[PDB]
Amino acid sequence: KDAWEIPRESLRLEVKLGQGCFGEVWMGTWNGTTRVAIKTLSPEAFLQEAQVMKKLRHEKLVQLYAVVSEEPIYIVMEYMSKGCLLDFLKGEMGKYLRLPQLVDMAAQIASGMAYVERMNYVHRDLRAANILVGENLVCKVADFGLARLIFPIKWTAPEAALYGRFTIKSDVWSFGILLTELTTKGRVPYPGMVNREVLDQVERGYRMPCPPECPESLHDLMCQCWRKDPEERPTFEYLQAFLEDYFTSTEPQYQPGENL
Ligand SMILES: C=CC(=O)Nc1ccc2c(Nc3cc[nH]n3)nc(-c3ccccc3)nc2c1
Repeated sequence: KDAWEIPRESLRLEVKLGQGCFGEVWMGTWNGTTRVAIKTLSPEAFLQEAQVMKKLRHEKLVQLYAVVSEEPIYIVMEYMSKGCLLDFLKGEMGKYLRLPQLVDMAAQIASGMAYVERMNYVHRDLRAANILVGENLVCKVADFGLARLIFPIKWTAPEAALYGRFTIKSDVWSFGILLTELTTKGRVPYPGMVNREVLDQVERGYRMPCPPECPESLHDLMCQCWRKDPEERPTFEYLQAFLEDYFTSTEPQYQPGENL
C-alpha cells in the first residue's frame, strides 16, 4: 500500500450526489477541515481509475487527493461545486451562456486534454457528462476509468467503436461532438438518430450540421475533428491554441446574438 492510501477514518460522507451507475458519489469533508468528493461502489476494477489518476496532475483535470484502497473502497478527489457540464448547459445557469463563455470552457478542457496528449494517455469518454464545473466557469476533465497509456457511438469515433482502435485522435473525435452540446445547450447529438442509424450514416461520410447560431468558424473546427482518417485530425495543442485566441484571430468581428 502506498502514499495515496488513507485510513478509512477522518472521512465521513456528509451528502450523496449521484450513483446513476454502479456506486455512489458524496460530498463530505476531509482530513480536518477539507471538502472532498468520494466515489464508492475485481474490487480492483473500480480503482483502475486512480491508478491512472495517480500518475496525472493538471489544473484542468479534477485532482485526486486520496484513495481508501480497501473495501469498502473509495476514491477521494477535489470537489467541484457546480455538478456536471451537461446539467449545467441544459439547466438554469445555461440560459445566459453565449459563445464567449462556451468557447472559453471549451479551451479549458482542450487544455487539460493537451496535457493528456503530453503523457501519452487516452480518455475514451470525452463527453459533457464527464466534465465537472466549478465556481467561475471552471471546467475540468474527469471519469478517469476507461483511461490507459496509449461505448456510445454518438460521442465515439468509428475506428474505435468498430475496431477498438482508440487513439488520442479518437478522443479528438469526441471533442468535436462535445463542441456541439456546448453550443446546443446540452443536446444529445444526432437528433433522432438511433445507434444503428448513426453508425453507417457516420461511415456514409455524414457529419452534423452547423448548430443554430454557431459560427462556421467553430464548425469547420469540429469538422476537422471528425475527419475520417484519425491522423489528419488536429490535436489539443492546436485546438487549445485555436480556441483561446479565437475572438481575436478567428472571429474578431463576432457580435452578440439572441441564443449565442
Ligand atoms: C443543483 C445541483 C447541484 O449543484 N448538484 C451538484 C453539485 C456538485 C456535484 C459534483 N461535484 C463533484 C464530483 C466530483 N468532484 N466534484 N459531482 C456530482 C456527480 C458527479 C458524478 C456522478 C454523480 C454526481 N454531482 C454534483 C451535483
